[PDB]
Amino acid sequence: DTMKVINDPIHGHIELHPLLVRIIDTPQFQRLRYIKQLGGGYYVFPGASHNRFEHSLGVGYLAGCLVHALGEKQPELQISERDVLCVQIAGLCRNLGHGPFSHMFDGRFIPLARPEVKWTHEQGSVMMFEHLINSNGIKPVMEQYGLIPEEDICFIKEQIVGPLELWPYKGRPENKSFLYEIVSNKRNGIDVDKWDYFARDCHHLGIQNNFDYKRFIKFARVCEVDNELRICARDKEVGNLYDMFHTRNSLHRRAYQHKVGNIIDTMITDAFLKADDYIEITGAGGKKYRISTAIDDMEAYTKLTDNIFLEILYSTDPKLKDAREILKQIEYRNLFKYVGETQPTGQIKIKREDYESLPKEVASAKPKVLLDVKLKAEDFIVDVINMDYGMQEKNPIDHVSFYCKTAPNRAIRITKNQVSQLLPEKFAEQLIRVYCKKVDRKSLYAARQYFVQWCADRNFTKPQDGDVIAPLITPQKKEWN
Amino acid sequence: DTMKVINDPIHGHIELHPLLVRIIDTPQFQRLRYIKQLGGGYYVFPGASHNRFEHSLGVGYLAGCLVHALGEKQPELQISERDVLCVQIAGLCRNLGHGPFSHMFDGRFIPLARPEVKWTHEQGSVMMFEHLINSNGIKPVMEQYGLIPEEDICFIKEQIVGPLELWPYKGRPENKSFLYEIVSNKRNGIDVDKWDYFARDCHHLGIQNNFDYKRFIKFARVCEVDNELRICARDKEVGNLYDMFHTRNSLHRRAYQHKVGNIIDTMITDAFLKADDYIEITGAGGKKYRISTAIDDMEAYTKLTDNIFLEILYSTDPKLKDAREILKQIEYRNLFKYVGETQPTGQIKIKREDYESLPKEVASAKPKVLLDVKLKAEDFIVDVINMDYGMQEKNPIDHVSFYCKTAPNRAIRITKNQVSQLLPEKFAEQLIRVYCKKVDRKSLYAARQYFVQWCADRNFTKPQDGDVIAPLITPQKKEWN
Amino acid sequence: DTMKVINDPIHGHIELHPLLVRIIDTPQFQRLRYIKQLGGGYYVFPGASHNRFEHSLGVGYLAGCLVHALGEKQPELQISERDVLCVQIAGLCRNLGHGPFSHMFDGRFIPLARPEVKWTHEQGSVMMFEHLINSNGIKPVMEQYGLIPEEDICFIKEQIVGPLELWPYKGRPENKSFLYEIVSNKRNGIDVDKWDYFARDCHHLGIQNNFDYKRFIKFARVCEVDNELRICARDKEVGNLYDMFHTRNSLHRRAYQHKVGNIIDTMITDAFLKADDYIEITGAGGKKYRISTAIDDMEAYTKLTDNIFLEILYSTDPKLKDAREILKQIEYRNLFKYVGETQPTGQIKIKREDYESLPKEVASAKPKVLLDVKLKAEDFIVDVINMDYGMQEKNPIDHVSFYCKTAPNRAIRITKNQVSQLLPEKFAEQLIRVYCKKVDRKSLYAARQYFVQWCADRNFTKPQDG
Amino acid sequence: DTMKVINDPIHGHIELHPLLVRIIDTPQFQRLRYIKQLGGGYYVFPGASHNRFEHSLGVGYLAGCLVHALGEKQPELQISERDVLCVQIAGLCRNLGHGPFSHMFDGRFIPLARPEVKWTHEQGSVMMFEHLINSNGIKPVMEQYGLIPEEDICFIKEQIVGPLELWPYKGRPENKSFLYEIVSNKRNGIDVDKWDYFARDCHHLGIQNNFDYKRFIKFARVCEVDNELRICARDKEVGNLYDMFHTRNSLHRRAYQHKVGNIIDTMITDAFLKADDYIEITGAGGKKYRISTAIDDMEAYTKLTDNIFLEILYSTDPKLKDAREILKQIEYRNLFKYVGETQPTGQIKIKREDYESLPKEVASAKPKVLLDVKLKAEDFIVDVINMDYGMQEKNPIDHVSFYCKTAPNRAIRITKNQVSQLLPEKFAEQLIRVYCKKVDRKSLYAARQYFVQWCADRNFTKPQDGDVIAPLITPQKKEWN
Ligand SMILES: Cc1nc(N)c2ncn([C@@H]3O[C@H](COP(=O)(O)OP(=O)(O)OP(=O)(O)O)[C@@H](O)[C@@H]3F)c2n1
Ligand SMILES: Cc1nc(N)c2ncn([C@@H]3O[C@H](COP(=O)(O)OP(=O)(O)OP(=O)(O)O)[C@@H](O)[C@@H]3F)c2n1
Ligand SMILES: Cc1nc(N)c2ncn([C@@H]3O[C@H](COP(=O)(O)OP(=O)(O)OP(=O)(O)O)[C@@H](O)[C@@H]3F)c2n1
Ligand SMILES: Cc1nc(N)c2ncn([C@@H]3O[C@H](COP(=O)(O)OP(=O)(O)OP(=O)(O)O)[C@@H](O)[C@@H]3F)c2n1
Ligand code: NA
Ligand code: NA
Ligand code: NA
Ligand code: NA
Ligand code: NA
Ligand code: NA
Ligand code: NA
Ligand code: NA
Ligand code: NA
Ligand code: NA
Ligand code: NA
Repeated sequence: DTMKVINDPIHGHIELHPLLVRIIDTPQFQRLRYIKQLGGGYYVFPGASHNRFEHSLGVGYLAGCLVHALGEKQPELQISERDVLCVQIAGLCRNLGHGPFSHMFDGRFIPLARPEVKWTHEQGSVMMFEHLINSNGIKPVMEQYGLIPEEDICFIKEQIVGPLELWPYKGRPENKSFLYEIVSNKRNGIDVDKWDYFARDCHHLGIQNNFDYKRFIKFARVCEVDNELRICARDKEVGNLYDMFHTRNSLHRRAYQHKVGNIIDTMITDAFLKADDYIEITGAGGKKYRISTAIDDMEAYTKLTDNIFLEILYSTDPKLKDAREILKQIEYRNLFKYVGETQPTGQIKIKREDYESLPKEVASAKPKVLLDVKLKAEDFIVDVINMDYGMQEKNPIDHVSFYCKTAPNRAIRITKNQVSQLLPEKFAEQLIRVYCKKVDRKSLYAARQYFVQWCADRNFTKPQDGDVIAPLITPQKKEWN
Repeated sequence: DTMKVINDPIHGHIELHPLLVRIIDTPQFQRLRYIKQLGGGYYVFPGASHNRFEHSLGVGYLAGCLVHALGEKQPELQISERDVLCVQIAGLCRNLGHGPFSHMFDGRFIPLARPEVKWTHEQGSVMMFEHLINSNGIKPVMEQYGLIPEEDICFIKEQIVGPLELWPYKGRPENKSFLYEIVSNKRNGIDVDKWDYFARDCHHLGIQNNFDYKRFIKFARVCEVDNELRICARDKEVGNLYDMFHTRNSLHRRAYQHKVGNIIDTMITDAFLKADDYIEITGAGGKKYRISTAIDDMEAYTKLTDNIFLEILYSTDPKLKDAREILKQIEYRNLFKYVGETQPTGQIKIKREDYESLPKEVASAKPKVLLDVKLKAEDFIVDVINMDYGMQEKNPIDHVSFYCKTAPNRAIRITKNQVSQLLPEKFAEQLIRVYCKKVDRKSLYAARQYFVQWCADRNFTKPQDGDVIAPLITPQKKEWN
Repeated sequence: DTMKVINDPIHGHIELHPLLVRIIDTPQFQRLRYIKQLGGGYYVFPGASHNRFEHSLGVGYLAGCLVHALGEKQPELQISERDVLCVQIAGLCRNLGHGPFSHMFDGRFIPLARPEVKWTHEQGSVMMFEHLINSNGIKPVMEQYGLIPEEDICFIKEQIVGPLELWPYKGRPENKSFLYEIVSNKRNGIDVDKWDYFARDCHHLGIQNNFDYKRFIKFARVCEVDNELRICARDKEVGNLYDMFHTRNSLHRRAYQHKVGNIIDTMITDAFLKADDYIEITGAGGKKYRISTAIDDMEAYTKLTDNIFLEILYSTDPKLKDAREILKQIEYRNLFKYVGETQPTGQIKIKREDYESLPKEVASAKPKVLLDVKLKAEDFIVDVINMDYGMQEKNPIDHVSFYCKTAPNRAIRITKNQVSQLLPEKFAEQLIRVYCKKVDRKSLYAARQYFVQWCADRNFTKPQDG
Repeated sequence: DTMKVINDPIHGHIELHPLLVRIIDTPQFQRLRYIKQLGGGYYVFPGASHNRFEHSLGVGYLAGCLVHALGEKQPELQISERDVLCVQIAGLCRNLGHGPFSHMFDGRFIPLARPEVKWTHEQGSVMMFEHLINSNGIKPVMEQYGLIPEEDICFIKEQIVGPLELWPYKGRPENKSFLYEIVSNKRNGIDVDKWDYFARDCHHLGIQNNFDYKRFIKFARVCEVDNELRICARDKEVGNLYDMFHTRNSLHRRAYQHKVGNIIDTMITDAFLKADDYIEITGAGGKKYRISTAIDDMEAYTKLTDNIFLEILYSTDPKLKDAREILKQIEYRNLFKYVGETQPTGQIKIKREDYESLPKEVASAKPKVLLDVKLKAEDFIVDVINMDYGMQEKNPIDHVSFYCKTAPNRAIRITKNQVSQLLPEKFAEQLIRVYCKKVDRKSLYAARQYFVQWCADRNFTKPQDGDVIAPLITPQKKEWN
């Protein structure tokens, strides 16, 4: 058990402490080799073959970089080797809870399969970390390297999911508050997890990363702000932070919310739903779970990866025929067809509980156009996407503190108007995409007229292509011209 | 004279037609090897050693890529080899008019040295091109390769500077209107010149380029818009175009308007002004010109490059002592000191004719603080920066036309609200930076009080570090807290 | 059916003709999404998650770039749109025959599972291409776009596997000879397939690519050489070609033959062998095949991918326990243990047909040392690695033709001595690595003594680390 | 001062200690902004605009990286902050002695202008460092930061040039021997200076770097070898070190010895020689120096940069006409024409004293061919290039020591045959290029016949194009087949 050096295409030669190596070399961690970072995105961007495993190594790496840099510049913070290891472990382990095709699983499949349960990848990561520790005898190894497992396990979990229940954390005291801002920053979202995915996703997607995390690290300091020690940025770096969030939004627009990538995730989800009654996953004590219930038993969940897609695709069981056929149609590129995109106007914000009513609404629209085919609710898919700066309607830069060159330990606030008038006025929006499951030319024509009529009825924005797809519907709305 | 291959670190292996090689291998073109692309920026970003020469090769290259792509996808446009060569030549030659330290010359020095003249690098490029053609016997070579010099020289100049002044161009007819949108796009600023400098400046600065010009080319088409053939983008590329302009603005913020780079350009300009009566540049017929009059004689201007800085720095003439001393202080990094930055609020805009009144205004401010030193007008520099999307207050994307996949010959418009609510609400602003020529601690303290008081008096934005630099001044303004 | 644009991180925005899209959007092609390019290498280089699919797109792309460039510079070659499409198709389809974990399958598993059969990924690619065409109704689509399936299918297969057996090809005549040097260059190995994998593997591994393929394309021309039209390089580029091969050898040394990646491929192969009676793959007419017999039915082979590893790993059947346990030990990083390395001396080379006798040989060695444990044949792995410039002992640059700037239609040869005295004197060598499946300290000690004795018996080089 | 951050395109965000900033901000250091790293190479590779300044920053950076890494892993070496600063200063300052166009100056111009003197850039760097320190009051600043100038200046100079006259060094004792292997490694050439130029030259040239220096650092240790502490590599790195030298040789072949770049350096050298009697450079006490004598006065040398090229090019003095005309012909790309390349056969180098006899020999060749025009010795340029692995005929890897991970304190040797049979058999060779100053087609034809005949007469290798350029001459030589 000495340190290992690993060559990563993003970060280069990265050192892994032997405790980290012990954690990595387990079935619970290695599982992440079989879960694509971007899920259905690979079916649009063929470079995006990268998995959650290598992203996890990068996050643990960068978590160590930031905590080491803070400690080197400010010995007065009393950051210990124990603290550094705990932060690196949380960075390494904060992706353990992801399921097949990453956000497809927690974002689309579980909400539909198990609408009563409240599952997040964060909670999954806590449960899987616990399973990893207990199944692999990691506690005596933590101890060997100076950790105190009771307190430090708690600290690691809290970094992943937040307070496990006035300073709300139990794993560390307030004087180490800043340590909770490294791995998953619940105050403003500025964390090393974003820095790794920006660089790594860009490298694989073939889109170029404009955020410089190493610069950020160089300019980062810990300061007291309203009685608490926070990571603060240099004042003049504020434009770079606005640009960090702009980068995140552009990656979502270009890649993660690609309209075809989304429909592929939707089809895969549909296949998994049709397969869920028939695939069995053996868990603890030989008990049997489903795709949708493996989340209840970490032994079963350990065996739940992107393999499920191929188990379905390669199946011969007649009960899996309908699931298998959806996947086959993905392979033939016989996809549900994209009809268009619109946005709500104003403060209007469509809620998750209304999502199911939307396809009916589209099908109930009455376009004043000559139509052969008539479409029903079940022929439409309506995908609602929330785009924001990570704090719903809030500006995350209002939740950052800065320091000046003349007083580096003295935290200040910077308002948006002190920065630029070219910045966003709003920090959250919704995109609404409509697709049609009938793919012939007459059905697509019809779907376009229902869609643009529905936009007009709901006072949503004019589709970008609306004059071309629905020339007889767009003139009715004077707000559109 | 066959086709020559050149290896460029941005574009790779580029082919140059023999006519282009003939144009490049002249003193008028080769001059651009001695003019830094980013001028004083090298003194802040040590990677930014690149010159106007290699940028020009890249612009010529990309101009050819775009015109070739358009011709290949749309044979009906009747783009000829002659058209391709003329576009490549304009792309190659549109930087011929730059002077020492590029934007320092036309942006700072000429306005101060020759306030009566209206000089632009574009006009310079036309004059230098004409000089290059006539001095090197290029016309019979244009002819050899199928160009018609009268029409084609006119066409090339018009691409560079616009109409030489109802269709206002003489070099080509309206059926080739789109050709004028390649090299210098006066309609919306989307041109190949930006594409080269984004990539090349980023390469040298150590900042990563987020705009994909090759994608843009792939999706570009020519469509009829209001009776004219224009280059149009695919509808779904609109976000990428908003991002192109965001990229340009971020490069200005991080690099081109760096507060120290600007003060260095200011000092160099001051040295050139103090040198201008004494440096001689020999032009046509042995006539002598000054730095400020070389623009009147292309033979003298051919010899006016960044060398002027070293001629001053290395001089022994006592008449050049004052100019030389400024440059010496740059080498010792004894720079004028940055006092702070502010912005006017709203649509309020300081104009070029007011620039000279500003240091007097700062010096006339009456901070209610005990001050040891008192400062005069001549102790202050006030640098006003216009940041915009290239069309003053206008949104350039309102001046782009798009096409849809279902009707690729049908041009449409797309409004900002049809795209995203996270986009800029304004497309222009001004930054005001103040510096002090006296660099001792008491003078800098005093300068900061005058500055912040002036900001408060004029209702400009609170300096980002205002509470730290001027804690007794910031409390007066309740909007600042 | 218009052109599609696809964004690749290596090549950028690549255009795909609609016929190519039709070929790509099949189960036979899409399968390649589930086969890692570098197999076991991912378990050493965590960036090496890339699959054969994206590599195939890149090869099709570069095949089109080269044939287009040649056509543009030399209209006299009469390269047609039909020729361009056929070259792009061969480039796209020359990886169809790869099996689970790529070289693990054809290099390690099939030789052990089916020692009587003579399988290559090239032959596999031809069989899978034919399966793809016939199962998906591609022929009437080729016709719609002006291809002639009889001649063109033949031409595509020949680009992949060589003559299907005087000009030995049937798909094109000798006046289009040069077209056969693009996708898989059997004359000297300079082909677009290498160019894509250098760039793509380097991108994923985190090692930087030395070779400039775009330069090569720019300087490539077709010239008559001994009555045949061949792709020739500019004379001045000869150093760059020696460097192309050096690049290939460095990628093998650093990555593809990494000693840990190799032992992982060896363990996976061992798990597949132990699983082979129990994993079932359904083929044509509902017939069932094994991992080792899926190659006998393309419908079954279509469903044979890296998934097999997870099917084994996630299995609960006691019949699969031994296979499953090997894969489990990979996850715990409990690997078969490296014992040592040696080389034959001179041009001496151990041949593929002797590979299976080698572990028995090591186990039969009689070291004159005090040895506690005794080991059997099945406890040893002996991995023979051929490092060469792609033509066994030959210098591939002796099989390249060049042209000079003063006579661009005149092909010449360039010898090694005309280039540099710093070049390799030899173009092939063999490395022999030995590992032990018993990993305790006494067994490893013993394995080392048998190994060094075997080296002495065979007159191999003295192992390092005495 | 505090710590300054500089953004470098190769290394990213680099920290400079304030003592380093004081050294950099001097006329003697800033001078390196005006000296191209690759000289005439820019006239072939337009990306190669980079100067000695930014390379020096990178070398100082990497010198600090390596010495820091060694100290962190091996506290027993007693590397002090003082040692780290001294190593960084030597790294920073080891390019101070370069002259106009870098290797053109010490490699071509000084040998011809001052054949009696033995000038090297290393000696120049020592003299310039001394001048920098004394002219800028650096000693009291060294002292402020804990350095001891007497010992430490000596140490810095010794790192640059080697022993200034049994352990031969005075700046540090034998127990810090390894510190002399960082900046300029005279034992085997493995130093940080190569690592910076590999990366930086590749970035600018547009050729990709295949050497990973960060990996090397990770695997580097100090071990005792034959009673001395040396930097040693892990055993596994041996292949990578052979490849590092292969990389260096390939960069020389592709770029630094480009046949056209070399002829351009030759023409510039010729221009400088013709200018040398007439250009004046003012040195200490107003004394005047020439281009060839500025090396004798550091105050004059401080003002001797690439500017000399433009001073000549822009001159009007009739005495400079002949120099100026050569430079003008470079601008028109009227270059001496490349005739061909050959190599000597067998073992003994052609020596420098025979170089002058070579053009005569070529002109005296008697090709048995009909030739109308006849050429003289002075129409030929013969450029002899020594290509090697940095230790003449020796294999530098025979001078590296390695360690195995289970015995990291035991240094061993690894022989070529223990690595691969595919490695070079020889480590040094000569390339001979011939050019003709007469550029018409009949003269070039003739030059080619003389050249190939001369190759045959001297038993040199067959030119690659020999059968095409000289079809009547190549049949005579049975060794050519
Ligand atoms: C850039 C580069 N170049 C190499 N020559 C090279 N050799 C191995 N790697 C990569 O380094 C990482 C460490 O592999 P490495 O081979 O250095 O270490 P090992 O653990 O196999 O050997 P040992 O030190 O235990 O004896 C791995 O991600 C990958 F192999 C390399 N990466
Ligand atoms: C990446 C790379 N690799 C090379 N081996 C290499 N050799 C030359 N270059 C670069 O190519 C460009 C063309 O140089 P090249 O040497 O091909 O042109 P030349 O004019 O010297 O030869 P010729 O055709 O007239 O006989 C130039 O920018 C630079 F030399 C290279 N770039
Ligand atoms: C660098 C870059 N930037 C983007 N904004 C961007 N958007 C899509 N891509 C990528 O281009 C490729 C084409 O995607 P694209 O979105 O252009 O094609 P589509 O088939 O969805 O649209 P349509 O023309 O059929 O309406 C794909 O590999 C990936 F989606 C992008 N790549
Ligand atoms: C990648 C990147 N992004 C930036 N936003 C950015 N701003 C400055 N730089 C670059 O960092 C380096 C340091 O610039 P910086 O502006 O941090 O230093 P300063 O000396 O002007 O500020 P202060 O600390 O004295 O107030 C320099 O090489 C260049 F300006 C940037 N580089
Ligand atoms: Na920052
Ligand atoms: Na910014
Ligand atoms: Na224009
Ligand atoms: Na100059
Ligand atoms: Na056939
Ligand atoms: Na072939
Ligand atoms: Na079948
Ligand atoms: Na699977
Ligand atoms: Na290259
Ligand atoms: Na190394
Ligand atoms: Na190597």
